[PDB]
Amino acid sequence: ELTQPPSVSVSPGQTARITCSGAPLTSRFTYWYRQKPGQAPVLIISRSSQRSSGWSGRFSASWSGTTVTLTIRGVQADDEADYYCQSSDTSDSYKMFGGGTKLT
Amino acid sequence: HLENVTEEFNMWKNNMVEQMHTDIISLWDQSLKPCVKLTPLCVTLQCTNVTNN
Ligand SMILES: *[C@@H]1O[C@H](CO)[C@@H](O[C@@H]2O[C@H](CO)[C@@H](O[C@@H]3O[C@H](CO[C@H]4O[C@H](CO)[C@@H](O)[C@H](O[C@H]5O[C@H](CO[C@H]6O[C@H](CO)[C@@H](O)[C@H](O)[C@@H]6O)[C@@H](O)[C@H](O)[C@@H]5O)[C@@H]4O)[C@@H](O)[C@H](O[C@H]4O[C@H](CO)[C@@H](O)[C@H](O)[C@@H]4O)[C@@H]3O)[C@H](O)[C@H]2NC(C)=O)[C@H](O)[C@H]1NC(C)=O
Ligand SMILES: *[C@@H]1O[C@H](CO)[C@@H](O)[C@H](O)[C@H]1NC(C)=O
Repeated sequence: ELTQPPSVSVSPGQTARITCSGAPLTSRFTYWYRQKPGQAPVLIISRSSQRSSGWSGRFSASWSGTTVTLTIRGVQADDEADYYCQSSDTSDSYKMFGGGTKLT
Repeated sequence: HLENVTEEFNMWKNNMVEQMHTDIISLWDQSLKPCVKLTPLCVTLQCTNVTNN
């Protein structure tokens, strides 16, 4: 029963803030992805080591107790679509889905 | 090689393993007595789990 907001907005050329709240946030990590209308989603951020995965300049991520923080680049121009959020249960069985925010 | 002889051995009553057991013990301590003692290592340790993201 994870919780991702579905309606937030921000000005272009400014830092934004994407969250996703859920109790099974330990052995799950975080997905997001941005599906432009009628297209296929791509890697929002990808794990290439067990330590961290915010190496690319465009995006970074932070971790809180339950809510997850998807910080983004300074310029928010040209790239806009709804950002979902996905994770896995503690038994490493199941993948929860719970919406995601469309940003304008 | 001994011929025509049939001496009765014993393994679980053999004393060669007993002197071996006790030799290695006194040898272990003899190689550790002249080394760094770690007595001021018993102090209140404040630890936290390692970085697992
Ligand atoms: C002593 O020996 C006896 C011998 O009979 C043991 O009894 C059986 O022995 C076999 C020997 O291989 C065991 O191994 C295999 O069992 C699987 C089914 O296991 C499934 O359930 C177990 C728990 O019982 C679980 O641990 C397994 O986990 C596997 O799959 C998960 C799935 O994760 C995936 O999805 C999740 C989402 O849900 C994702 O998050 C995740 O990323 C991933 O995508 C993996 O995570 C695990 O890593 C692991 O791979 C399973 O869920 C059978 O399918 C095996 O054999 C069958 O297929 C082979 C291949 O085709 C075929 O050759 C064979 O004939 C079978 O058809 C195999 O049986 C048994 O578990 C074991 N137990 C049973 C049922 O009796 C006994 O356990 C031994 N004792 C000890 C202490 O070791
Ligand atoms: C660290 O590991 C210990 C092992 O018992 C556990 O009790 C404790 O809750 C863990 N702390 C965190 C925050 O991982």
